[PDB]
Amino acid sequence: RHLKSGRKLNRHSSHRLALYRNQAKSLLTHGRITTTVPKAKELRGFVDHLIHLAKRGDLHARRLVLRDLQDVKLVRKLFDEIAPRYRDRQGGYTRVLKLAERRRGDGAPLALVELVE
Amino acid sequence: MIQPQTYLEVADNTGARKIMCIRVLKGSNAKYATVGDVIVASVKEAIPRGAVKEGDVVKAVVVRTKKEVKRPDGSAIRFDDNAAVIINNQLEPRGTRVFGPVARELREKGFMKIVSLAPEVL
Amino acid sequence: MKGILGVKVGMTRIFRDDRAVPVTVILAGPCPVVQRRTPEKDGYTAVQLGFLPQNPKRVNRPLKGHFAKAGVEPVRILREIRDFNPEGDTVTVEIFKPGERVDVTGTSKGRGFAGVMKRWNFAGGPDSHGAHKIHRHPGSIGNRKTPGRVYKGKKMAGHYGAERVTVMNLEVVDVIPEENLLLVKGAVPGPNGGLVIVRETKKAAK
Amino acid sequence: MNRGALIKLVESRYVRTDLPEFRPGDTVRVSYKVKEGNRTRIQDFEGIVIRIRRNGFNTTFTVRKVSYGVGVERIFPLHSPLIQKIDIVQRGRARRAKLYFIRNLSDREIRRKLRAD
Amino acid sequence: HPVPKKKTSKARRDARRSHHALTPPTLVPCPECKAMKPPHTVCPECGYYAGRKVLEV
RNA sequence: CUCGAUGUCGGCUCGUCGCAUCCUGGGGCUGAAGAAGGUCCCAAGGGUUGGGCUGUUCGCCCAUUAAAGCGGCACGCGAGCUGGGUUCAGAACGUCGUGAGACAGUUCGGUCUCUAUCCGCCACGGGCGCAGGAGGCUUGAGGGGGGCUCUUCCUAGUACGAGAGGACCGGAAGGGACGCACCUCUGGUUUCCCAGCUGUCCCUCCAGGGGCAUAAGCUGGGUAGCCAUGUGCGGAAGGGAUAACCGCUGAAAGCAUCUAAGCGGGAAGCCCGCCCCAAGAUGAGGCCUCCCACGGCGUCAAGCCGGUAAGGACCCGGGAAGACCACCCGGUGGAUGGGCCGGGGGUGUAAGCGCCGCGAGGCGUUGAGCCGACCGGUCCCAAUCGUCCGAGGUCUUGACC
Ligand SMILES: Nc1nc2c(ncn2[C@@H]2O[C@H](COP(=O)(O)OP(=O)(O)CP(=O)(O)O)[C@@H](O)[C@H]2O)c(=O)[nH]1
Repeated sequence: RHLKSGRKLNRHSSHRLALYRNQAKSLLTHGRITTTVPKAKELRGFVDHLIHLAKRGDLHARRLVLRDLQDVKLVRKLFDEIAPRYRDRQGGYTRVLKLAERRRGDGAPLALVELVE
Repeated sequence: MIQPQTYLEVADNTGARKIMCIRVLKGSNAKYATVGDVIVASVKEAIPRGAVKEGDVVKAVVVRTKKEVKRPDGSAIRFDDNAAVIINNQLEPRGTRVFGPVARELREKGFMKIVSLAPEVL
Repeated sequence: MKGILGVKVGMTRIFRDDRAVPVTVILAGPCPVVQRRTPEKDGYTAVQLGFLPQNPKRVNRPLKGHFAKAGVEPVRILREIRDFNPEGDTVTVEIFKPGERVDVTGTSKGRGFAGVMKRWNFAGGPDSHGAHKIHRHPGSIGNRKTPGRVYKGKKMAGHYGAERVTVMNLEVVDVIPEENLLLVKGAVPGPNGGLVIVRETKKAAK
Repeated sequence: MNRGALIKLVESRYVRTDLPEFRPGDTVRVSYKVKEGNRTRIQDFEGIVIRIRRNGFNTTFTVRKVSYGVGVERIFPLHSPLIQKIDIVQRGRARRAKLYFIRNLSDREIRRKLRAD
Repeated sequence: HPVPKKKTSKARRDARRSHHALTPPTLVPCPECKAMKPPHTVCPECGYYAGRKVLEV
């Protein structure tokens, strides 16, 4: 049965996509954001592909990721605001990085991850 | 593909192109009225007249639906389940019957008659 | 009669007048990395390696163990007895002739930890007239004053994947002397794109 | 390298093109002759017509059950390269949507419906 | 339902609590300032390797 | 022993030993021609089917089968199920009772709990050690796994044979059951891969989308991984001791006898050969390479500190390996992940504008569009910086320098 496994995640696909997005969005907002270990890791993979279309740069692409984040402010905000800033590298526009501590009650190890300038 | 208890189809001198087999005639440990095999059964379905009756013969395996995988990587499946009824020796039951060609059968061989007999479309 | 290999992947092919399926064996060519002379290891034999994973990475020891009769710059190595080295370097570019029968083995893909369910046969218990365990669960384990307790060696739940093993006879099918590869129609014993070996024994009188 | 590589290779070796015949088309009932034979090497250019159903794709591939109303429903599935083949000529139309395994056919077909497509 | 029988002494209790045991926390010095830094991390001072982007306010 | 407590049936699931062995073979015997039976001694090796009805195991019956054994273990199994059962009250009658009530007559229902401590089994690790300190390859004493068998065909109807009837030698061929791996192929899955759809509140009306319509609303298909019903393979040879049973040479029984003497024949069984563990077999470690005999301390320095990156651990990052853990490859003098990209294989021609129809939508640019684990490119991003522990490697004897 289980072992050889790809795209590894938690909670529930709907919950997840939910987050991936919400977050992708908030980061887009702040360039850099704070959450937990893989929150970042995978969020990287994702907000990741998004910036990918951000770059894509075109009526269509736009149409798509918008499909996913829903809201102009950012829509354009990214697509033109920074999408250029990046359009030229080889992806990996994500910088996921391990902070100094762990949230309370538990010691959940966290970090900041952002668009890698 | 197979079955023990079975509502199978035929089309020889059938009472009805249908009988229920108990099991496989092979190596004492049935579990598969399989393609091109020979097994046991009684009638399930009716029979206008016909010397057939509501008895039980044994016979040979036609069609199946769940992989007719051949030696030459010849491949097929008919959305049909049926074989031909036998009289002792194997020697088939009826004068004719409604169905046709394809390796597996003849290949099992012992039944050439079935062989030339069910040829054309259907 | 032995080949050392990096097991590739399984795939289908054709032979005579019919298709059938094979597997991809690949082996650069191990070499006399170490010899047990008999007076050396009266369990006389040949140990070899067959590739090379980065040099900047390599313990001194390795470096000189090699030094020995000196050969190359790899890490894949192991041994087998009663097998002369009518060479001091081997490939299979002939080493292993096709239309021959072989025996072979390899690492065994790593399962999981499933009980009466996995591990052993018979899929668990039953399901319906009873569901305070729905479908399957652990068989029985001994008894009152028979041995007066719990048994000692019947199959058991869990870890049953991280191991190794082999397959008896199989066919040598075909030899590709260039890209040191061979198609053999095999039980892909253990993964693929990983490690395996072949040996040939069978005074089998049909 | 690896898999992709080497293997790609061996197969290319044996199958070569399955005999350049690249006429797939979704629909199209069509007809061919496989060597399929036995009894005194009666390898017969046997031709079956069949309404195109599905397929496997990579080295080993197969022009799937194309169902054929013989007088009962018989569906024919056949490996692609499979040297087994000689003639393979289309007749029917490569039409209809939803893609293959559209057994809709073999199943509730009904000649009429059939044509309905 | 299955409440043991007694307690093989503190003895046992230990046997266990014991193999248990509490190890210590990994650390070297700030690639930047000083103090303890666990492998990949920054902190309320140095906070970097290429852009503190952190500490002081 | 047990009434401060031992759950009784039937069945289930996992079974374990046993031989008066059922099928297996080895056999002497026949009223044994052949074939086939039947008559005992040897030998448990594997094997020792489905249903029917019956709460019944037994049983009788259907169909096969090589065959479809008897039984040991509280008639194994409730800390592992099941609970028709017989055995708490009901109510039923049939039956006794003057009736209260009753019948091991019966029939309808009838609240089976379980967070493992111990020794025990299944796994996986942390020690500390098999008197240098080390990286890696082995050999196994000894232990574990599997050893079946059909039917046909081969020599088959020359053995026997008046005739009716049937081959040891032996040789095939496939199959069933079953065990071990494994996806190419075959088919099964695929909670997001793609595609179609109603209802609905949202975006901004229009399309173009968006959450809810159960942890994916519906539907139709769908890799890769894992997985049968798909694929390879296996149960051998063959070597040596023998069971019953067959013989050689030979007396004591100055003729004879396999029989203490000495020799041979012989079983699918016993040791090996077959794979899988394995010196924590303190009775190994055997071999390879390599740092130095490491450096300071009260001689007995078998303690300290650096010693060696000799090496490895730590943290990081990756893994069909994986509960943790240990195993495994890697850390930028890299490709390790994710990213990106080329490509496979998926979906089934997008979004828009364009062309025919009042319209519904139809056709074009479109087999486009969009994509997760599959081959592999390229430091785009993140594997920075560091830290610590780790010889001067048991006792003993003999030998050389
Ligand atoms: N190899 C071989 N087999 C033979 C020969 N003649 C006969 N046979 C075999 O022996 C069997 C007897 O021969 P057949 O001639 O048939 O018997 P028949 O003589 O006709 C009958 P009956 O013996 O009663 O007179 C046959 O089945 C045949 O297969 C021969 O010359 N060579």
